[PDB]
Amino acid sequence: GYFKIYSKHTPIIVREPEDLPQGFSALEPLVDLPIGINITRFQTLL
Amino acid sequence: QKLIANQFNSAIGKIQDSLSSTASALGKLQDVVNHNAQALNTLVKQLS
Amino acid sequence: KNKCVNFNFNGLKGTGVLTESNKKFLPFQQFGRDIADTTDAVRDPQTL
Ligand SMILES: *[C@@H]1O[C@H](CO)[C@@H](O)[C@H](O)[C@H]1NC(C)=O
Repeated sequence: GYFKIYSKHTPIIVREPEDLPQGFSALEPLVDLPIGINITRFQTLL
Repeated sequence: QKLIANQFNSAIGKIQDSLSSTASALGKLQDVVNHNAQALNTLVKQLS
Repeated sequence: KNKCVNFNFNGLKGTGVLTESNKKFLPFQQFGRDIADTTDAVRDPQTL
């Protein structure tokens, strides 16, 4: 059914496109919306 | 007499050294508590 | 508070003493189960 979203904001320091850092971070849910939508693809928006 | 007494004292003083070290000397007493805790943990974990 | 009372929190039943929490709950969750499916803390629906 519904569409769940998990996220966490964290300030880091890294080479700016490269080497996604180490460590651990738990992603907390923010908003759940009760839709009945079938999703097969998704398109990012820059 | 003094040699036997000194050997007995040196063997008794090494018992506390051999018991406080190696971290697994009292395994036969720890395993009973581990089994009695594992059974009580399994009895609650099968209620779900 | 501080009394054995029957409750009904959003469908689930149970019997217990509904005292204070003294907890550190994150605001996205409701239940507070410790080991098994027993309910330690359940959030209020009006006062939250
Ligand atoms: C109704 O529920 C809301 C929960 O957001 C609570 O803030 C409010 O005080 C409640 N009102 C009454 C009259 O219980």
